[PDB]
Amino acid sequence: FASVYAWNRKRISNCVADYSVLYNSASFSTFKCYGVSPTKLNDLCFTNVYADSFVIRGDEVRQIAPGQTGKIADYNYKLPDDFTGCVIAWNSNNLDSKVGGNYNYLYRLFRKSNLKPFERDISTEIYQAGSTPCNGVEGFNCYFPLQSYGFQPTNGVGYQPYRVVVLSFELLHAPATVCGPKKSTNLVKNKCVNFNFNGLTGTGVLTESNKKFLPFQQFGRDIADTTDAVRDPQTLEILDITPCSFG
Amino acid sequence: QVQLQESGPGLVKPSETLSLTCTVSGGSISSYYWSWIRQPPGKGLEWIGYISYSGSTNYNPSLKSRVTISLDTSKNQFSLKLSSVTAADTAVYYCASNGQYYDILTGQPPDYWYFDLWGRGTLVTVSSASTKGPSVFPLAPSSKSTSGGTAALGCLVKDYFPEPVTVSWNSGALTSGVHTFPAVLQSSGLYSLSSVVTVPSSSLGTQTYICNVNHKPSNTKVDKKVEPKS
Amino acid sequence: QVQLQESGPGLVKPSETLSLTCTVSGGSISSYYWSWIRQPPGKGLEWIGYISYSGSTNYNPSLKSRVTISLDTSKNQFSLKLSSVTAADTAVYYCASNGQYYDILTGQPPDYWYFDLWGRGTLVTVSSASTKGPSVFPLAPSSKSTSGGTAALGCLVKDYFPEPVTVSWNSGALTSGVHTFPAVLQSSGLYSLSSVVTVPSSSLGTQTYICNVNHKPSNTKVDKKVEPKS
Amino acid sequence: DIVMTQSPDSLAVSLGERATINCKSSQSVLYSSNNKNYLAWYQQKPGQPPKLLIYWASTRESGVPDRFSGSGSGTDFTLTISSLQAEDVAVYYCQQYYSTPLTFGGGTKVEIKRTVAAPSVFIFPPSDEQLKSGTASVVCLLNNFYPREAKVQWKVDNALQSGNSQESVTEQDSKDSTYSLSSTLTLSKADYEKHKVYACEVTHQGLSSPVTKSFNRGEC
Amino acid sequence: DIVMTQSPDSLAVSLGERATINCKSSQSVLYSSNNKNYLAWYQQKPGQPPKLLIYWASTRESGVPDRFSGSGSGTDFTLTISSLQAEDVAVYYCQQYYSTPLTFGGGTKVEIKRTVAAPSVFIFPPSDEQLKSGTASVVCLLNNFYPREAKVQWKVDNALQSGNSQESVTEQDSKDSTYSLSSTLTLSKADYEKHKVYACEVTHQGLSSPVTKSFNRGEC
Ligand SMILES: *[C@@H]1O[C@H](CO)[C@@H](O[C@@H]2O[C@H](CO)[C@@H](O)[C@H](O)[C@H]2NC(C)=O)[C@H](O)[C@H]1NC(C)=O
Repeated sequence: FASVYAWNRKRISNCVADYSVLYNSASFSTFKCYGVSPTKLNDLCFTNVYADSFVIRGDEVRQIAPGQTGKIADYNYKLPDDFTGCVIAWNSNNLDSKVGGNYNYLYRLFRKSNLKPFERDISTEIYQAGSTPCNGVEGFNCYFPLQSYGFQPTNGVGYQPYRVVVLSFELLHAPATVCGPKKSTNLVKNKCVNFNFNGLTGTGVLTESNKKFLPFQQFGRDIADTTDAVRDPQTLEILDITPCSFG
Repeated sequence: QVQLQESGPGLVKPSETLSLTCTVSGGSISSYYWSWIRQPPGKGLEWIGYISYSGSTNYNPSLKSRVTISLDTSKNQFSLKLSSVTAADTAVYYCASNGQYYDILTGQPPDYWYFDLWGRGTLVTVSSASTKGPSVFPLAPSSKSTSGGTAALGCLVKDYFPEPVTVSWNSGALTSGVHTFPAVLQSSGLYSLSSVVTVPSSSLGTQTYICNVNHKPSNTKVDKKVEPKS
Repeated sequence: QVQLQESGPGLVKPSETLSLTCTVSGGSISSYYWSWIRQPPGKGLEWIGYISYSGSTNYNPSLKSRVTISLDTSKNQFSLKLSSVTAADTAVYYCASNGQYYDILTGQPPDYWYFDLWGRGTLVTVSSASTKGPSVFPLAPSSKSTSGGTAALGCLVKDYFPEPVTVSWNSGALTSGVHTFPAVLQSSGLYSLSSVVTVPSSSLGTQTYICNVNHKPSNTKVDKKVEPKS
Repeated sequence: DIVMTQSPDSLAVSLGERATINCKSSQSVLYSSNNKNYLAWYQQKPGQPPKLLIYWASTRESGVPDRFSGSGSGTDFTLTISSLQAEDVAVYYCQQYYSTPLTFGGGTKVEIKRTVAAPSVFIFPPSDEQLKSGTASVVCLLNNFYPREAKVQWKVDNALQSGNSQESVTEQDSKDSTYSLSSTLTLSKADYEKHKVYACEVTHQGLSSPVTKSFNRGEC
Repeated sequence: DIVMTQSPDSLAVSLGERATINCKSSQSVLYSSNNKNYLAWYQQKPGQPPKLLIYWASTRESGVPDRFSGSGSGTDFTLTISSLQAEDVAVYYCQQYYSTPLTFGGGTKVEIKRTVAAPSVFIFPPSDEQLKSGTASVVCLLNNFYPREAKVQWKVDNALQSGNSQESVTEQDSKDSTYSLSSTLTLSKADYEKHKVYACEVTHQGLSSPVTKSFNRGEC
């Protein structure tokens, strides 16, 4: 994973996102959704999803939330006050905590001013909570700004490392982007059965055709403009959509 | 408490680089400041620099831009690189630290460096005159060395360039009277020394007195028996 | 933080009902789970049940259909009824709760019962052998009790059935050497005890040493002076 | 449903030592989710309601000294003190809370020790008021003393008295870690008036040979 | 930046005496705040890594005997021993720590003495193996001896030999406080075979007149 003071930032983009494999994986110790309850994620579409990744203590997962304070949310990673995404977290004691301590994951604890939301600060200038220049070296009332979790495998819960991923769905002003999934059912030809062909909603009997579209045309229309043929997306065969039976 | 050990490249040709690694190996570590210090042979100590677990280097302004201390927290090892070695880098190099619990919430930084744990030191010399092995002779016990109740015998190990060399008596058995004298540096450029031990004159040839010569930069190991003169 | 106190019916004849009320009286309450717990004399603790401010009762399945916890939010009082008491309900009964802010929007229910606030406890016994009052004698300081610099004197309070009884020294003045020994239960069925205090032997009769005997189930209050033997 | 088992039920740990306690479980805790196993630790002095020490499994709160320290997680738990103190003699419980039936431990007796403190002994004859009533209590007091394994032998005219006495003993003193004992001999007025010497002979490790305190009925 | 100056660089303090050392500063210490000036004291025996003795300016730790004692504060510091001992011959340093450039002292040689211990002398002819190689080392050993100011005069056929010998001397012995010395005379096989008597004449205060140990090349 990535440190807590220099988190990562992956910009998930146009694809097919299935937040159900996440939501039901039962391996996550914390799955909170803020802008939007979790079950309705696989039914919405945004412009961009960002995923931020890092590693913190066990009892610091309550500062990854909109409107908190503490050494993590103050100056390591700040979430805006109208957050939209979801926060996921799971214990990782066996991977990150070795025998004797990892001392591989750092975390800033000495800053001048709290972070703006989603702001990042990887500098390493010597602090000076005193009242005298430092020139650039340790001493009294002026210290190095980074500390290290010394993770050990024999640590009580709440001191073992947790890995955190923060998904943030954003909606700028584009034309569209990623979105939930869309299962595909079967096709019963010959029987006035309601149908939906990737957007085309209708009713009627479906029948095997003998017309030939051009290999970019989806459905056919009549004079007076009514849909009368479609192409099945999966098998790519033309089917005549004759209106239902009436009189 | 942990213990520390080093592993350098014995000698070093001039204007090369210097490679030393100090491996922490003990119980639960509690240190936060890993320092190397330096010592010329028979001269004063000198602090080189440290590294912290926050990756905060700090160096002595007499070896600046020649030293670089690294830190590998996947082997519990840290290391020191002296590039462009010179003849004045003939020293024994130690790695040392402070075994004290670390809280900046109660305590300033210069509270944690008074060098409690200590390594074992490794000799070094910006030499280059290649290497070599020792030539051994036994110096027999004699009546000119005998006086009353005791008589002395020893082993002369000479002409070697790898400074660290050791001679033991009977695989480390005799500790009484065994005295290895400081090696001497000849005009030829090679070292030489002689280690002697006294033993009751009733026991000239009686028991075993075999000097075990080991040369660690090379791989020389020879046992030589010392017996009274023919 | 608030404080809690109880008010039971001292004793209780067998197969009666048991009446206890625990009155909250403090600042701003923040609790949501009011529990009674039980303790036999010199035995292990036992949790009886709770009541919530949502009226959600919950009981221990070893006293089911014998317990009923009520809740009166017009006096800030809740109460516990043990009907059909038995001889194995001899215990001290506490009321306890958790002083923690309550949000189900952040937090599961079993997060709010680790019993932070605590009452004061009230002794009880499924007895019935009516009641009685103590008989008091002063045990005089004597040379057989005197040794060097100090001598001991006390008060013997015997033959009473209401277990909670107290004897103080000089209206609560002397706290040095004052030691009340555990009451003893005789074959007659009545309790007895003796409380003794040591005081410098130079001060046998000099100052005031009056034991104040108070019997709370009854209304007995008697002060007895202890003086050296005639 | 779920029971804890406190194994070390008596500790004679003196000053400046190690003070440890085990309490297992009969199921698992830690609530396989975020964090935070569910124990607490209670200190009970005699004649008090219990006070709590530890919130979750190790963490403490304002009011308890920082010398009481919690450890353990999962299903094996242990609390650690600071080499004991002057007033740590108590009974300790580990309450759990997982669903409804909140169960407690079994108890622990963190004692200490002393050395060789012999008792002050004192015998009290019956008060004249009681002999009117028709009964005679003869009290014998043993003051301050480490080894509680003391013996109180009553003798009446040099006859060892069996089966008409009662003792009780105090809790180990929070200041000087001693015990005190009171033995009461009960007779009728009639039987009291039949003998002369009443004696109380105390045996104890701090006494080289037993101490007898005695009086003679009817001698001012 | 900041330098300490250890003034007494050699001490001949025997058993049961006073053993003192000065180390000043070039700035001030004590950190004008709460307390706790910043020195340490290191003992170095030959062929060892240094061990530390004193934490802050005077206070010590487990492992060092209580006979090593620190004093001084401000900018003048002094360490005091316990009339010395049997194995106290070492080199001593006062490391400081105030900001970054951790500097050490200059050294000290806490010696002792002896009395009048003359050396055992012994001369060794060259081994037959070496004469094959084509060179002859002639070793002369001086065993145990207080005054190290010993003289080793080589003589070859009664000619004093200058400029083909080397000596070395051991550290003062931690048990009996003596020295030992080895002088090596180096010749070619050719030049060795040109003379007969090889002699080693040792002069020393414990000898009333010098001792010569000698052999005759080629006499079993
Ligand atoms: C969706 O996937 C299916 C296979 O999973 C693709 O189907 C195949 O179509 C060819 C016709 O050229 C058949 O020969 C194969 O046997 C079919 N495979 C299966 C498993 O039935 C289908 O083409 C894919 N969709 C699109 C739009 O390409």
